[PDB]
Amino acid sequence: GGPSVFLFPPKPKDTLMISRTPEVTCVVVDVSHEDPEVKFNWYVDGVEVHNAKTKPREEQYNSTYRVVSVLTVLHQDWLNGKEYKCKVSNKALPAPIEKTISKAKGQPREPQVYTLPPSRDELTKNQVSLTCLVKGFYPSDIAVEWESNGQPENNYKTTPPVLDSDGSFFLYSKLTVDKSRWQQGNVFSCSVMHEALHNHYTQKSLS
Amino acid sequence: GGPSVFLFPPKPKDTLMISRTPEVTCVVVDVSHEDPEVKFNWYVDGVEVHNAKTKPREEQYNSTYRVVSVLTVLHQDWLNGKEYKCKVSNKALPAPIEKTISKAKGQPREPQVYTLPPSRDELTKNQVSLTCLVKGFYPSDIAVEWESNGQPENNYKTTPPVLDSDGSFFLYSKLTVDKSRWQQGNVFSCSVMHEALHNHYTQKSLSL
Repeated sequence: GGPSVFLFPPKPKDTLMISRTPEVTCVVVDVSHEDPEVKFNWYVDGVEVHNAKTKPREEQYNSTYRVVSVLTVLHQDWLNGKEYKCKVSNKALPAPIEKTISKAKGQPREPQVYTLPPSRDELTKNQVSLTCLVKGFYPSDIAVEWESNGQPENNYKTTPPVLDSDGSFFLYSKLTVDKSRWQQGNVFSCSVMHEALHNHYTQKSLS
Repeated sequence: GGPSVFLFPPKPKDTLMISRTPEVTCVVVDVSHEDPEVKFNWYVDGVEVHNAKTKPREEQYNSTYRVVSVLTVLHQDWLNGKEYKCKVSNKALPAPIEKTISKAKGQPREPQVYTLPPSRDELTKNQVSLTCLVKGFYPSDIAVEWESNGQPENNYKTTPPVLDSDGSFFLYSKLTVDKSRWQQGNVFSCSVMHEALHNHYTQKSLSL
């Protein structure tokens, strides 16, 4: 039994902001302590490229090693659905393992965002749930946050995007807060970054 | 050179329904075309057992073989945290590879269920979204459905369960329907099956 390879798309946030640096990540696990050297090759649309950085192998913690390589990407390339391929070679393995990823091809569809106040029954408990629904969007690259009066709240969790039946995606973000904060009528807002949005941004306020 | 072994827990839906057949699945990858024969042993709490079925080895794109073995389980056994152990033997490996799994243990915590009507803005569109939130539950095995006046609606989708920050889980289910249906005040209901619930069931109704 050999090693394994994962390939992570850039952070959705990073591709949508000029100032961020969108990167693709080749990740390699189960690396022979005996043979801990690893060859990374990178292909952007079949053409090989050489600007990838390689990260200090951290012990994967049971004689095995975790080896990560990072390629920066061009925003527009990734947006254009450029196909990114990482190839891993090692002494402890038959043919080098190859994985490709890409911004999934198809119709960009702007998401619609809806905010949902707590159930009448949550009012019982000292902490309540404010729900943000985001739906009808394609492709699934996306980023949701929460803030109130300019400031981020971060006691929120957001679900992974989901294939709806009309071929588009949706997900929800839930933000948990003290009953009080809401009873006041503080105004919270759900904010969404996605390509098919104008300026890649929208935000929707709450109650 | 080598093969590998994965062990998958039954489908959450299967354990919670009497009529379904909850199974555990030993999966074996990277199998020598030269030596493609594989011995499966099964242990439910140290005691070996013999009712497992074995699935036609399907080839793989890279020529290698994928071999799967399936054990049915007893709902109550799985619920009680019975430890299930698969042992795989093959010529192409020294000591047989062994994996154990078991229903994740921790405080079973009963879920609370909250239903949420569409946003005032959905009322624009001809179809609207009725949201069922289900949270604070552990373990994550769970099943959510929708029905109205006795009958299932199935134009719904449910999100995968999610680690909340208090170490418990939650998810949401979204049911999509024609504005009208809702404007009438048809009563819809979200129903949830989960162990930590009394009779493993609860349902919560929806709106004016």
